[PDB]
Amino acid sequence: IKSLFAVIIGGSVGCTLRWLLSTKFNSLFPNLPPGTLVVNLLAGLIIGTALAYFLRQPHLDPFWKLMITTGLCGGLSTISTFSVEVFALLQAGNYIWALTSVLVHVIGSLIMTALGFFIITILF
Amino acid sequence: SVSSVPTKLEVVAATPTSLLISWDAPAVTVVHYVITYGETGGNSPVQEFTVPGSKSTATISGLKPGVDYTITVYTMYYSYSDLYSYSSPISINYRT
Ligand SMILES: CCCCCCCCCCO[C@@H]1O[C@H](CO)[C@@H](O[C@H]2O[C@H](CO)[C@@H](O)[C@H](O)[C@H]2O)[C@H](O)[C@H]1O
Ligand SMILES: CCCCCCCCCCO[C@@H]1O[C@H](CO)[C@@H](O[C@H]2O[C@H](CO)[C@@H](O)[C@H](O)[C@H]2O)[C@H](O)[C@H]1O
Ligand SMILES: CCCCCCCCCCO[C@@H]1O[C@H](CO)[C@@H](O[C@H]2O[C@H](CO)[C@@H](O)[C@H](O)[C@H]2O)[C@H](O)[C@H]1O
Ligand SMILES: [F-]
Ligand code: NA
Repeated sequence: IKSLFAVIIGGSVGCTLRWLLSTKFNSLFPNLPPGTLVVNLLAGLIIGTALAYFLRQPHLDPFWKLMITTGLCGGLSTISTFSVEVFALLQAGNYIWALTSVLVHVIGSLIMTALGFFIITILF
Repeated sequence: SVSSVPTKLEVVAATPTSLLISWDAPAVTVVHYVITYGETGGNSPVQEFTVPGSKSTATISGLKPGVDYTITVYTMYYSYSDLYSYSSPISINYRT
């Protein structure tokens, strides 16, 4: 039950942030909606920093780790919105931007996870 | 905030039995445009066809000479909140 509240609180904050950023900013650049991109890149960055940080202090409260990873990062990022965006571009005959969106979301988010991990690891 | 309806719908070339039309895309992901046409005198069937989302022109054929036609274009478009929906139409009248 304590773990459930961590997931719900973190998830609700992440989901809310994604909703606000997506509705506000996605229509600015419809070929690669920047709200959906930013939240995937940010979630990647956060999970990376979490990966490195939680390794250093393994006996810290599981509550904080669960709220941040399953909760926040999990609520914040989305494969579903990413998929329909790409699917719509594919149906629209816009192959160059469908390919670009897949590469920028996937390669970008993996790079952000690496950056988050290595920034904390370098910060000693 | 962003309109999903095309702008500046117009006839760019015409023969007695055909019309080449064009429009400016709305600033959204258009999956396809739907073009409708029928005689303005409201006693004839309206026809529709689609063009891909990358195209912003269309040919309308098999028309009758000297007759007023009502021509509309709307989009089937992707957006965040509404996923796939249809925009309102933009409409013109043109006499062959
Ligand atoms: C997504 C996350 C990315 C990481 C970004 C960095 C954010 C860190 C802010 C909080 O800093 C932590 O505060 C703890 C509480 O003050 C410290 O624990 C210290 O105090 C605890 C007791 O309060 C002990 O259990 C610990 O061993 C002892 O290190 C800990 O060192 C420190 O780092
Ligand atoms: C990323 C965002 C920032 C989040 C930071 C959160 C700050 C609060 C963390 C405090 O967590 C405590 O850490 C202790 C140690 O660090 C643990 O002690 C446990 O582990 C110790 C080390 O093995 C033992 O000495 C203790 O006896 C044992 O109770 C303790 O259970 C745990 O609650
Ligand atoms: C590796 C990732 C795999 C994930 C799976 C992706 C599935 C792809 C679905 C594509 O959907 C089709 O896309 C065509 C191309 O956009 C559309 O054709 C439209 O556009 C064509 C070219 O513009 C025209 O020839 C057609 O008549 C016209 O219907 C067609 O309607 C649409 O159903
Ligand atoms: F996308
Ligand atoms: Na998610």
